Amino acid sequence: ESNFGVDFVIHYKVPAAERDEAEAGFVQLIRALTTVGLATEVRHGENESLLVFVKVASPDLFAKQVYRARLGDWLHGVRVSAPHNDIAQALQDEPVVEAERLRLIYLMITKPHNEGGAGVTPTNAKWKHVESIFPLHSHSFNKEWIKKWSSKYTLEQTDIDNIRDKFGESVAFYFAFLRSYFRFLVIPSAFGFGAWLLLGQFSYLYALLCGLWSVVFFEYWKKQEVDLAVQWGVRGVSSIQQSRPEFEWEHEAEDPITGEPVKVYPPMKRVKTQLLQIPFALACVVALGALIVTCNSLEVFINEVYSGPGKQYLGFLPTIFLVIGTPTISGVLMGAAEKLNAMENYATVDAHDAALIQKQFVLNFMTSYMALFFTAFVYIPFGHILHPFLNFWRATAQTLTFEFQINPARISNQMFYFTVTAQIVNFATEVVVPYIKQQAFQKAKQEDHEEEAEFLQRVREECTLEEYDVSGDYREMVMQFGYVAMFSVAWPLAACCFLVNNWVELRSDALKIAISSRRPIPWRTDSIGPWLTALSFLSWLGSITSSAIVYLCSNSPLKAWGLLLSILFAEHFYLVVQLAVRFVLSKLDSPGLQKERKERFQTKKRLLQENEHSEKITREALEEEARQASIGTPEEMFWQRQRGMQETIEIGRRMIEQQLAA
Amino acid sequence: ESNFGVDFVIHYKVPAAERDEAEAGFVQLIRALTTVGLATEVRHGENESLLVFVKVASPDLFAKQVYRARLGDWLHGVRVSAPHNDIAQALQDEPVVEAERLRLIYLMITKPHNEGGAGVTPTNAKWKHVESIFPLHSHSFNKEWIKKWSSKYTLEQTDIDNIRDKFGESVAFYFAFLRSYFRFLVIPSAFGFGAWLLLGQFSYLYALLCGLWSVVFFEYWKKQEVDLAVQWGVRGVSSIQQSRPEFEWEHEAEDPITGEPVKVYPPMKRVKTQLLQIPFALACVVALGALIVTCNSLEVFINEVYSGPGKQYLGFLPTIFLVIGTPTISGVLMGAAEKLNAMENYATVDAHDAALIQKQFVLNFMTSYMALFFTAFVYIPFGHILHPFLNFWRATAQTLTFEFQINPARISNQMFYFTVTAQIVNFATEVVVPYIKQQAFQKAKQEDHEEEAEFLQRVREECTLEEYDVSGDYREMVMQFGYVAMFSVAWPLAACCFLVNNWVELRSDALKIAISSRRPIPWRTDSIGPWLTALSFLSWLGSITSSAIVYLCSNSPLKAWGLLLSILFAEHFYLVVQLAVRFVLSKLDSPGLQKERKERFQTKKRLLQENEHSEKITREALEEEARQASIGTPEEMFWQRQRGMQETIEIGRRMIEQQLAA
Ligand SMILES: [Ca+2]
Ligand SMILES: [Ca+2]
Ligand SMILES: [Ca+2]
Ligand SMILES: [Ca+2]
Repeated sequence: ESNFGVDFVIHYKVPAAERDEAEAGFVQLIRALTTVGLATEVRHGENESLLVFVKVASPDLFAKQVYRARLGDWLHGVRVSAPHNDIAQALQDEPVVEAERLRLIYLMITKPHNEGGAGVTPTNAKWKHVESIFPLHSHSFNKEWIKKWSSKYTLEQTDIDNIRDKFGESVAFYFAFLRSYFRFLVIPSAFGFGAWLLLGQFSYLYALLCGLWSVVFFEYWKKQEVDLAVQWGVRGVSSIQQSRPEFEWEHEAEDPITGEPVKVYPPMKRVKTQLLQIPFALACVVALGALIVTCNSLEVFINEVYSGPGKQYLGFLPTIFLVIGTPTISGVLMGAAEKLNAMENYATVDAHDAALIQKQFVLNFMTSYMALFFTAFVYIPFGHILHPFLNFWRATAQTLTFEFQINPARISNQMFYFTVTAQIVNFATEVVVPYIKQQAFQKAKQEDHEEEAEFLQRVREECTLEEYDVSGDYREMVMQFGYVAMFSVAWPLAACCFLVNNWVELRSDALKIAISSRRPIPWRTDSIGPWLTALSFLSWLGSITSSAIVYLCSNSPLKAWGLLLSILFAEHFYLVVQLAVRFVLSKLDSPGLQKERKERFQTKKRLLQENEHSEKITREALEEEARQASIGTPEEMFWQRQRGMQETIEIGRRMIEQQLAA
Repeated sequence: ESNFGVDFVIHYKVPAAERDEAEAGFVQLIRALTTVGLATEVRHGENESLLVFVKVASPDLFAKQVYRARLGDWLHGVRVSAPHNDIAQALQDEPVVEAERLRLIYLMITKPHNEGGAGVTPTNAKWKHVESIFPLHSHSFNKEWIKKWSSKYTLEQTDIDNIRDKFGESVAFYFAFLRSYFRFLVIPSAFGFGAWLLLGQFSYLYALLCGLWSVVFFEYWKKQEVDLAVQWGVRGVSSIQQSRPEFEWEHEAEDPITGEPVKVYPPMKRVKTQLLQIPFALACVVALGALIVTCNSLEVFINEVYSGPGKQYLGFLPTIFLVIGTPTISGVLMGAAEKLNAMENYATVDAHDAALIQKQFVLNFMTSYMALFFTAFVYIPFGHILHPFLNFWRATAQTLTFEFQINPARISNQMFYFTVTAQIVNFATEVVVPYIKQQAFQKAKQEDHEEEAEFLQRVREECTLEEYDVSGDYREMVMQFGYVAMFSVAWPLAACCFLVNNWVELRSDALKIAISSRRPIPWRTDSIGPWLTALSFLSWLGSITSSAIVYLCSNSPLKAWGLLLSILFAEHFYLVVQLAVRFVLSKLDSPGLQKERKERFQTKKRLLQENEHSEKITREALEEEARQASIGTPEEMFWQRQRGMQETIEIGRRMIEQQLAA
């Protein structure tokens, strides 16, 4: 239940074929790891692996790296005040949290020789036998965290701060976003329950309220996010960039900002592959569109038209079949997007991650909302263009076995099906399936001087677990917010159902980092990043889509000017409430920015405190008339008219007398 | 043609009734002015006035104030580097420009005793006899500037920098905005000429092009504006606030940011009068609306219907009468807005100016565009609601003297009339009328030891001139941009005509500061301020209004869905080109921000430069096992397994041998 002081573990898989080359790479690697000053020790692993364990040897060397990294943060404006010296007073002023500690150790093992560490990064360099580097878990803290999170009804800020301290700013920002999104989701849950009973099906007022809620949630999250970035000391990390190791470059250009000159990739090749990404997206659009029109037409055919052979559940099967088939096609599309993003060089890790989020968001947008879009904007207004598909299915079924009545309430059943079906299969695939797969591997598996067998056992089991990426849970929550933003007017209870899911999701991902995945390398982030852009786009499209859906599915016939007027009125109401909420949150005066600028002014004011009259006037005028006497003349005689101030007083008084006389 | 070294002039009008009280105020004032260290001298003026002239006595005291003010700028992040000391090396590094010199002198005469100067501000304090404080002109530089600006075809950057150096950042920002607006107005001038001959009347493509041009001009001006704010060293002055002297307060609260505590006004009274401002605006709306429907209905009646008694020019007179009557009603409305803004306390001068710009922009918006709005959106689509006004005018004219045929080409004549009529009456009222009024006063008017009569003559004539406010010329140019943004599709040549006007306006205001007004007190500004907000709002409304006008006045009948679709398509095209232009200007990498962050990093890197391995690992592990030997035990024995790195090397090699054997 306790680690042995291991800061980091390196796997170093050794293949049997490339044996002695891996031996040479291993000894060169451990020479690099003793060069950087980390105490290292080698242990056996499964499948010809040498799990090496690295910790800080000298706490003075570790505090030296701490001071250097804090200085590098302060040079780029991240830290408000400079660390003074390694007199141990720096650690006494601001203590090193475990997230910062493991981040600086990973920077010592990862950064190249110019920065101050060894480069062991496997993909670019000769260290191909290095499989992965990871920090261990603390099972006592893990059990205490999962018990305290399952016991609590809501989560305090100190739980998010503990998640920060032990897991990094990215995981902390995710759990803070989930907490704030749950506590803001409690509002349209209640109003959707109060608009499903009291108000009619497809109410306009719920659409306008959902637009208002989406705006105020997005802007309040942005304000809370910059407040948290002030509080954790991580504000401004988006400006400093981290170079990517997998970057390949042609030549090297001059230093733009700093002193050292950087490498460059000619961007025309990047624009070439970035225009290559577009036919892939169009092919995904037409493939998913053909699949969804095939499945939806077959579902409509066997449900409404073909009520002969085959029962009702035979009719209900293929849409459920599509929903279960959706993870695999989503997985191969995400793998294709990842390979295409790895195909293009991005010099910074931030631009690489942003392009990856953009591709994954486009793909998950299509595979999440294409069915509801083809239901709302195709099947309801003009389902006569899909009517020859019904004749095609009739003609195939007539040879196989030897009037449409389109209803506007099918979108409600489809939205309810997507909601409960997606959350059930998501909870199944998220936590249940990997846990029972780990139990199956434990049953499949069922020296070291008998002190560490229980420890090296859990280390070898932690080796096999995949690394936890927070982008997936961000993508799940952003897709859920898109559901609430643009399709909750179909099923007004769905937000309420999402509310319940969010509560267990706030524990479920808290379990998934706990026992189902290894500890992620703790990175620092300013914000959630591109998910702000995706969230704002989902809100803006949510207003238009909600009002277009409420007008069309409201249902002498539908007139075009009603649809256009409702869309324009909702979009302008969205812009108006956006300006109003931005104005109020501009006036609300969050405390962290205030305390930041106050402490900065106190620092510069300490630097400030680090740093008769008519006698002086008559003295400098005396030097002026002395310079006149040394040698133009009218201005000097003009200023020598009235040198003394009392002379000006009495001359002004007699001037007032002269103006009195005239 | 040369000043006598006078930094500033104070008028100090003395009324005959309040004589000795003004004498006591005068002597107390000159005691304050010799307390601050300024050499002062009193001269006669007209109408019982004592024009006092103040200059720097000690250049060391002046450089002391220079260093203190530069330090106060650097403490709030305005200056990138601190001024080191008054060793005269500060002036040798960065010289004091004349704008900064006169600004610091005006701060010495204006700021209260806590700041470091005397308070002589007339409105709040007992210094009611003080009329106005102003700096003098330099007639040689003024003549050289007006000759070089009339001779040039375009203006270089160095002319704007000379205007900066001698006149302050506000006047510099205005002339830079006018230059950039002229050089961007040359584009839709040419495209409007090429859309008036080639394309038809009311073309859609010109409306979309005008929207695109308005977006790219606004965003390019914002980028050029932050570049100029970097270059002049005035970036960030919008953050530091200047307290208003006319502020009246109830009590004093704590310090939010700084060390010294500030005074406060209870904001509920401010919200009370800010809700009072709204019935005034509604009354202005209904008054201007009744006036414009009366004038427009009478014009339509005497032109189209009443073609009997009275000629055609009798018919054309009342619209011209309204255009000439528009300055007086605009003047009384601006005076009412100024009195209402003076009624409300604003603690900072910036918030006071912003509220004043907001009120003046609303009023000038109504009195500028109400006629064109009632032409486009009332007279064209349904002019039958104004048809009983025609019967009312017929019934009055039938008793006075003892079928409508609405044409869509009246808006073109009205736009041409507004363009050429407004620019002609604007050039008349701007430069011609005050110059001939000054000539009339010179003919009406037609001691000091006969050295300064020509100088004190020009000083007494400069006393009578009104102070130059840049808000008026900002308002004129923003109204012109609004004309181009939302009504240029009516008359596509108008932008071209505006282009010609802008050229002479770039000299005309350059004459108006020259001979028709006194020198303004040089203030520093970060940006043009609220005119950015008014400009962006005018652009956004310009897209909608241009497309609605092109659809309605295009002209079986007008269908509502066509109007709504055209409005929605143009507004979405506006948002799309807004995102695209913001993306390109985010990628364009302006040089000034780069050089700023580079020089800041070089400063902090100079502060940075102000500030074996396995032996250390084995030494700290030796201390660790010594701490073990002094006295838990499994981790210590684990790390004492393989202390030496070469031991780990050979143990790893035999581990590879063991994995080879199994
Ligand atoms: Ca789940
Ligand atoms: Ca998740
Ligand atoms: Ca003019
Ligand atoms: Ca002007």
